[PDB]
Amino acid sequence: ASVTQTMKGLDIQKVAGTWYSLAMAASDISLLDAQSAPLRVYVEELKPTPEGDLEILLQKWCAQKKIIAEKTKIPAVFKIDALNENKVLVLDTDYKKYLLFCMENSQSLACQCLVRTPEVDDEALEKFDKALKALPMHIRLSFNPTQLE
Amino acid sequence: ASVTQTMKGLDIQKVAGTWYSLAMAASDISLLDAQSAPLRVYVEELKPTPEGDLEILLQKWCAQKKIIAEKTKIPAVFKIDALNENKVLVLDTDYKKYLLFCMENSQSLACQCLVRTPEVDDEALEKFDKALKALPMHIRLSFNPTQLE
Repeated sequence: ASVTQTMKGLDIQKVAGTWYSLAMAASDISLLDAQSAPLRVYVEELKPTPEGDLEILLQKWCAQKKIIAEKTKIPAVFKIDALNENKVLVLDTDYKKYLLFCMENSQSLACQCLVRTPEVDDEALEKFDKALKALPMHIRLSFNPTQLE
Repeated sequence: ASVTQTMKGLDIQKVAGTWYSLAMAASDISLLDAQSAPLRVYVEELKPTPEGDLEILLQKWCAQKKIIAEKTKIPAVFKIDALNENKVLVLDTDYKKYLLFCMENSQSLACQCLVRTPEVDDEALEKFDKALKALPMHIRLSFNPTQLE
């Protein structure tokens, strides 16, 4: 992906709190085509620190995971400093309703559409679809309302 | 789905021969979100009979399967008479390049875009995307050129 695509003027503090993963897309099928695929994870909560890092509460196959994404020089880009280099890229958010982001396997690329509340609305899903057009995506997933919880 | 969506004036004889599954979509994630999901099958060959039925050579997880789809009153709609009622619905084809079809769990619905040859072209993928707009699809899959074989 390009920095052109990442978010401008992100305030990390305002993304705090509860989120729900409404849809996912990935550049290769293997990343999402099974409950136990490595990036088939559901964001539960986001928690900025006072130091500007991003704590991420995930659900996997479900287990609770916690990962820390440290800030980098580029804003809206965060580094999950595990053994295998993974970046978190925030593409866009209005903070109060939706948040789009991707994960890069520093090649592969999985993105998500996050919503604050399962409120009936499709701004997120529209804006997400409109951002994925510019990226190569080979698998694409949307969760119905019984899938949320 | 509706009969409005199925193909008009299908000649079953002209779909004979080799095909490749370039993309799949389904109404529920579970139908395709794993190599061993029940409708994660790849058409290898189609073989009309002189009696107007449709033999279907599939690849699964890969194993070779063979299933017979018998003709019904509605043309372009075929019945896979197994224990669990499954219909095959041909939505459209020009015979010489693409073929779109769905499978119904008489509720659930998985469709595919089939091409004659991995020839670089995107009529099939365009016409497929344009037919899926009218159907509820929650998982969506496209195969790159190393995935074909």
